[PDB]
Amino acid sequence: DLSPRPSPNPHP
Amino acid sequence: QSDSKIEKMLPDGGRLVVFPNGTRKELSADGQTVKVMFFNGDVKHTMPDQRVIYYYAEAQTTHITYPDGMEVLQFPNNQTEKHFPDGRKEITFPDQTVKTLHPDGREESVLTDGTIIQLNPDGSKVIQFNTGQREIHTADFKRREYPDGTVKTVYSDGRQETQYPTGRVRLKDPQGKVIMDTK
Repeated sequence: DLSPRPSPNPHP
Repeated sequence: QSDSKIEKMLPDGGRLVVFPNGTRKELSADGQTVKVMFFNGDVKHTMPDQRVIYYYAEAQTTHITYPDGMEVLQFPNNQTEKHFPDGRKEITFPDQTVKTLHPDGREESVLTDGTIIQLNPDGSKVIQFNTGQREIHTADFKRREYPDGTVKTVYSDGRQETQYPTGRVRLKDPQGKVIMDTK
């Protein structure tokens, strides 16, 4: 893949 | 995709590969271990024990993927989330409450005292206490079930029904006046 993973979001 | 790639050779026989987009990859001599250092600061290490460990530089978060499919994310605020392959998620908040989100839309929290709260997708709640007491909340009333079999319900208009363990039912108006009694 070579590309970064999308930034993740915590649950509120 | 990438063609304009550069490989170098480590004294141990491992490889370093540098990609035009800035990504660097380190492969051990046996090829079995891989370290990927992305241009954005992220880091991905695959492990001997088979965990894949990913670090998000900007969000400051680590993300472990385990061999059974579980993913586990550890966030800067000390919150942790476990994501399961059927879509279930288990969130541990800073204050050590655990909440599970199930596929169907149920949520289920367990409090530091073991009290359990269950939030159905229709909006209704069930609380279950250590004492054996349950409360049921819907949009029309709140119902308490006691261990002795007593059930008290307060409706949204303020009328209160008690049902005694014997079966007798007393209904009171908002003011407290009995308006119905099943004797």
